[PDB]
Amino acid sequence: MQIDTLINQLPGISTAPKHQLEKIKKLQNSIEEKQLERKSLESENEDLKLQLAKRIETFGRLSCVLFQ
Amino acid sequence: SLDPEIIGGQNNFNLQQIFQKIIQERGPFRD
Amino acid sequence: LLSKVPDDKSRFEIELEFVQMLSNPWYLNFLAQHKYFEDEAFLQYLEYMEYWREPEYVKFIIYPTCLHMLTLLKNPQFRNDISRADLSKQVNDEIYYEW
Amino acid sequence: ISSLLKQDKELDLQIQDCMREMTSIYDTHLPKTQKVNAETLLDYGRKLSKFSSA
Repeated sequence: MQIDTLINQLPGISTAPKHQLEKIKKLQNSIEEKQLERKSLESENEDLKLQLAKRIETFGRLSCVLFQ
Repeated sequence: SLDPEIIGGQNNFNLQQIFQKIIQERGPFRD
Repeated sequence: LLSKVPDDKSRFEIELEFVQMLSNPWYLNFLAQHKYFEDEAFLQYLEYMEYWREPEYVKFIIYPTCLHMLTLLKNPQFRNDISRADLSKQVNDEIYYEW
Repeated sequence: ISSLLKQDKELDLQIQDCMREMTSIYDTHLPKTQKVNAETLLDYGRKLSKFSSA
């Protein structure tokens, strides 16, 4: 009985992989372009981070010296 | 067919090792 | 300096199987006890085993562990500690648990 | 003196807060210590399926 009910649980699927394969290709292209966007915005990010880091460093040494 | 797919083990989840490496690559730290 | 006596096809069947052996930790332990790690020729042959990480080649390898094992063995202190029985059991148990 | 000391402690905590927030925003990270064809991938994984399985 368990095997029977599991056979009913079984959803019918096309043995042909064309639909799946096409889905696959869409996802790969999609993650590719999203990865490019991430890369551009990530280089700009790290540049920004360097800038703010310099301003930080000025602050820290200046503050320490002046108050102490 | 065969198309290249890009995946980088995103499912899977130290400076002491860094130190030891740099210690072997430029010897002493002080310099 | 005996003349080499190898076979072409046979030695890639063999080098595959040898990589597999490297997957086994107890084989590493015996290997260390036999002080095969004392020989530089062995270590160059290990780098020759690096050819087995290549995709067409690794497509053939059966037990993944060996690859990891190989990178593990690149540290010599690791070699003297796989001479040790305790660490050997630690490694075996670590796979057994992953498994 | 006690009131003025309290004032100094509060100011110290204000500089604390500002540096804390700048260093939070700049999250500091250590530096980070091939593409695949699916066919060779899938075949390899199915091979491995019997051997990584109990």
